Amino acid sequence: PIATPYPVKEWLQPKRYKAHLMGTTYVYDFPELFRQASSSQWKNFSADVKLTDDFFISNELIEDENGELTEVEREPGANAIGMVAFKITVKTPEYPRGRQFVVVANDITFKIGSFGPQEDEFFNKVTEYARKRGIPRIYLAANSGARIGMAEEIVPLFQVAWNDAANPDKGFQYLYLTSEGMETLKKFDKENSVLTERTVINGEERFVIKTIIGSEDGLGVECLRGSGLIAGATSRAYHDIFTITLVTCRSVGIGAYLVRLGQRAIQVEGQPIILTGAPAINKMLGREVYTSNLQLGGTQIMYNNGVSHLTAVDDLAGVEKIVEWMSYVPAKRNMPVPILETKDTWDRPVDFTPTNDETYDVRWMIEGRETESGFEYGLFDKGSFFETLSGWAKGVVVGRARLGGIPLGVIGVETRTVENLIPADPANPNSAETLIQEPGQVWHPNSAFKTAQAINDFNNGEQLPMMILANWRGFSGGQRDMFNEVLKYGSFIVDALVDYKQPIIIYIPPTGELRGGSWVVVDPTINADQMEMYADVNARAGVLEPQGMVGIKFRREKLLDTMNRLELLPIYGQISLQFADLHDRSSRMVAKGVISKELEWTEARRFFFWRLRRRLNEEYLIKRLSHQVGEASRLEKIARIRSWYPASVDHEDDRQVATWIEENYKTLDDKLKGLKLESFA
Amino acid sequence: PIATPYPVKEWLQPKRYKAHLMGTTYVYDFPELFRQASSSQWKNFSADVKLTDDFFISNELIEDENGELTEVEREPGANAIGMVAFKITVKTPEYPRGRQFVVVANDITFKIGSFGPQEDEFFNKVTEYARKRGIPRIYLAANSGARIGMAEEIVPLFQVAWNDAANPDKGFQYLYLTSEGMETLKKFDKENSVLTERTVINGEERFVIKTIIGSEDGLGVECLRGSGLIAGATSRAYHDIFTITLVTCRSVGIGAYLVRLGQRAIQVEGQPIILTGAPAINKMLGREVYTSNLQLGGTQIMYNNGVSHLTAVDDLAGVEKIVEWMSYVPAKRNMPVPILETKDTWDRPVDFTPTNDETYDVRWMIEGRETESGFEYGLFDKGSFFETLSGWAKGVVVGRARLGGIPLGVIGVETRTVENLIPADPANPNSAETLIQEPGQVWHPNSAFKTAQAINDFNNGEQLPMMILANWRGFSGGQRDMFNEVLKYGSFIVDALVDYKQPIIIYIPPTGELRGGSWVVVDPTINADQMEMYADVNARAGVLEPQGMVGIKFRREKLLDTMNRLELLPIYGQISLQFADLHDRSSRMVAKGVISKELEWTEARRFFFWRLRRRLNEEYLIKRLSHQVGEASRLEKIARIRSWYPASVDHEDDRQVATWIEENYKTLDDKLKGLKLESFA
Repeated sequence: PIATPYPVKEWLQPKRYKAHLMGTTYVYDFPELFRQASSSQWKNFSADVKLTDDFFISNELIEDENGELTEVEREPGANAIGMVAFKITVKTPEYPRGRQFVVVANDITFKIGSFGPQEDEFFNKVTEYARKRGIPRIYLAANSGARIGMAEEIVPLFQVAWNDAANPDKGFQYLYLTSEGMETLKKFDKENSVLTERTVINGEERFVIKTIIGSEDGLGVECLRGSGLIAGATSRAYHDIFTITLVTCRSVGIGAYLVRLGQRAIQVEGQPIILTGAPAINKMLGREVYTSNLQLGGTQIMYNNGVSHLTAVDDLAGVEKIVEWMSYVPAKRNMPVPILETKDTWDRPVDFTPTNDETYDVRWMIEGRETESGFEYGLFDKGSFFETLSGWAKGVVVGRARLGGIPLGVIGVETRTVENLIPADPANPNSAETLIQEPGQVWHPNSAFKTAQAINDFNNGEQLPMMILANWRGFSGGQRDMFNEVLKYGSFIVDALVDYKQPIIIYIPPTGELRGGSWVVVDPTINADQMEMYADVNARAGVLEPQGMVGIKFRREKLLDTMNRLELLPIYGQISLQFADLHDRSSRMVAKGVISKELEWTEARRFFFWRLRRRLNEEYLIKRLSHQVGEASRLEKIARIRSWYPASVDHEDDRQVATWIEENYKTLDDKLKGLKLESFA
Repeated sequence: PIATPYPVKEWLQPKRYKAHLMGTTYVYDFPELFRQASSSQWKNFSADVKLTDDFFISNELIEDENGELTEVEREPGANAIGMVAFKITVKTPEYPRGRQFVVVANDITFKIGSFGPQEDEFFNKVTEYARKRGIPRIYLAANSGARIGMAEEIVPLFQVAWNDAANPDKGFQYLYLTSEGMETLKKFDKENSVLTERTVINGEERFVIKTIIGSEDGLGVECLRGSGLIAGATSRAYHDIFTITLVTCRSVGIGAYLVRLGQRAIQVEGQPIILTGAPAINKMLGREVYTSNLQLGGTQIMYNNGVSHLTAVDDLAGVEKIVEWMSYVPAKRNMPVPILETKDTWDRPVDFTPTNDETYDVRWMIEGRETESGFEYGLFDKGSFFETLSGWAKGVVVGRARLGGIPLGVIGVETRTVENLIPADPANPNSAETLIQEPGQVWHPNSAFKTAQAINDFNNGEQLPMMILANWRGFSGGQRDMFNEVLKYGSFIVDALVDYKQPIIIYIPPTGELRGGSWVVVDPTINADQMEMYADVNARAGVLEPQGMVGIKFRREKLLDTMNRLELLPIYGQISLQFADLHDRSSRMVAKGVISKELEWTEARRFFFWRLRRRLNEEYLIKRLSHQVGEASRLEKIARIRSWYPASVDHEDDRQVATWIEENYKTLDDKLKGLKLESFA
């Protein structure tokens, strides 16, 4: 370009051009995209607020002399390795005074963003930097896998001992170096570049090379070690801090695993996530079966897979989604979940309501619906629903939302039948596109896996409370789903609930129900420390459904003896059905003690807001106590805390209890730090 | 039966006959099967030893007045509920003075082994009993799922308000009870058996029933709560003690999940593991698609699935396998792994050896092979290999074995191509039997899942050390395997290694190799506290295979410039191949520091035996220290321990170090309990 208004960036730094040819943003320009995305966040929150450039700070991070990371302000394009990181401090709606996180990214312009020892070491270091501070770690993937290479200093001077110099095409005994070669390597001190064994034949002394080590670093196994290091570090980071990855360009080998090990991933359209490229695979099969890497790791694979939680039209869209996703996450590990109250106040009834004889989108109960006669509010704050894994097992709906400002994870059941279309295997001339019918209100291995996955992603890193609008008839006991290990995935759900560290609410919606196999995997007894269950007065629950129940406890013989009240078998059968259905009522549930309370959908939002708020407050107190006697059970900890509540306070009153605790934080604090004399032993 | 030599058991206890008709052993007879199985164990160990009946004790367990479990010696068939348990103390070869464990079992003769509140409470109690003591919990499944029922006291006296008594077949307004009914229930105090609303029409007062609670317990939701309780308890037990389940008869609903939640399961042939029976499902689809429950949960499903770790021809076979499986497990949580040295001494070379140009069964390298010219010993003790999950992802071989007596978990790679035959979906007239070719030395989602699963089952409960004969070219990057989430399963492997608490050995066999994607997921840096890697001098490892490497770093243009040594392209290409292959040598691995040592297959058994023994000894010392300062890193803990070794002891000598530690346990002990003065704060 010639004669441009401002300095041609791609010229001041040719790398920028190189990255763009690659179809991805230049690593050093990414911080700017976060600023823009952060500005948009504010614009949406309060279109009035005037933002200052000091609301967003990006300090690059590099290793010093001691190999320790420090914030430096240098000029872009100076990175000595193919990995860069930035520490970002930004004021957001959830955290007006600022929140921090780190961004790690490959430099696609540096040796094609390969993963070499130095990059892996830097990556691991940055990951540990984040973990220590409890800060999120955002990773921007744009690489070509582990770095490779050969000992280039041996290729120009290696001699081969043939079967006969006359016929080179008759094989070769081995490979060696002449005294001249052994000397050349010595002139560069590159002697350790090869393991040889000096021997002489009917001529001169030929140094047989038994192993080539190479002079340059990052050629073979040393790169694979670095790969494992960061893979395990990432696996570890997922249980410690909020981890997320944006595939801004190709992500290969260790690159792909890193995406999955971070769990939460946003894939930019057209940017493949692959293990082995199409070319290499086509060669392995001989036939040209694959055309583009997008067939192996494109969004039609990973988004449909659940490896990719979301897709983005472009990098900036990816960054916006990342920032939006963080708006529900604590500034750092163990800090209170970020409360962000919007226009939609907690005090209001729930409008949209399901009908027993009318198809509906669960999302309407969650976020609400937009009808002609105005907007119908849902259970959660208007516009607060952030769906994820929306392309995988559509049988269940998972996302983040806010309840009067309180952020939480949500799981809803998709009642409408799912048309899961499975592509054909290009490597199998016989493979045929298959359509899988997935009935609603029913768990399948994929929807069960997704359910378990959502719970763990809510718990780990996000540390969010959760609500499940439980409405499943059970798992599929069919042959195919059983053969496909639906039991393993169903069990993952139990495992994930056992591990949950925040308040959990299980609630069966108005037209909802819970039967045999389903109730089991979501019962409050699984994790009595965090789980509570509620059933709408219009919900249903029982081991079996009416039809099945009557077919066991109400046979024909019992229909007759009962037929002595006033042929008329068809109508009398309905008497049986309704009879059984009279057992599956929330009232029985309360009488039996399997739920905390029966509720009314319209009043659900008001009830849960105060209930959740009350619990978050008591939880906070329970933790503050957990650090002293360390030998008291949750029961003993909450009992002592509730003994502090003023006698006139009704422990059953969520609003009162929450209101009192929030007015006496300091008072409660002094009390806690007054149990120091329980230093004891 | 009439005139029998001894008392007819099935008569003294008709239940025994009932259980047999059911095709399963009578719960109270099971203890006898463990005795017989335990006797066989000895017979195999030392055919000489004379056993006394006091080597096996079985004390039934029941709840007392306070609901606490105690050992009682009553007469069989007295169980008040449909769940029974026994505490077994038995002297075994691994533990001559005795080892203990509990056995929980449904009583198929008691209300068809349904799961009622009382049974779930007893089950949970027994599970917690085991966990507290760190003792294994064996579960014998024979049930019909959660217990169901209706309020039988309401079916004979409920009246229905029709549209018109003249035409009963015109619907009904609701259901009510007359003053007589409301009085009948009051005569039995069964008033809380129904929620009614007294109202009067143009006649008499009819009590409209809005909800039926029932008088008898265990009818609906209260059974589902109990189900969740034991499911979560089992999920928890798996990470605490050794859990195993034997499906001795049908296992339904909560029954099925309990099998999977315990993880380790042995399925008796013909005993289905199902969620919903065929009948109920056929009705749901209208068409008679399923004939037997074995199509839904038979061994051809669960054994092929991996839900069932093993199959057994009969109950006694199941019990024998259970006992055999426990012979590698500690008497209780945190006790040393049981050492059981047999005839096959540690001091001997490894006979069977793989050939680069000859198909072989990995099992031969593990346990050895039986040839005409005598027996060829393998790496592990002869006859010590106990394969599990042998019916699932045959691409990998997992089992338990002994190394000179030391029990450990083993993972080997199946090189021979697998012919995975997948049955057709009976519910899909289009479904067709499909054959899946699974190439050897390659990870597929199923073999990756199995690998991760084995690691966790080795770690949890079994607390065993582990060795992986790593020999994989990588994961399948194809479209189908990628679409099938091979990345998720590959990551499970990393996660499982991070969690491993015992010494781990990764070793690439003679003709074995490890490339790019594979090395990553098994590198020692993943868990440096427990992992160590070794490569046979005849092994190979690199980011890419020779073929792929040359196709990137050795193009035609480089072949020419190198062709100036002495058309002849085909033979010169081979020069490239061999050139690259000279980089993937164990020697480079050592030079680069990615492995601890290169080894010789024949000497592997000698080396690993002392290495493992040495490590188990140092680990023991590290733990003993971990309980005091609680702020020292593994590095600081082992360094202090190694500073105690006599100056003349060579820290690198596994045999010496192990031999010294074993001779100074008490001396080391005094030292440890001499750091009490490091009570400090």
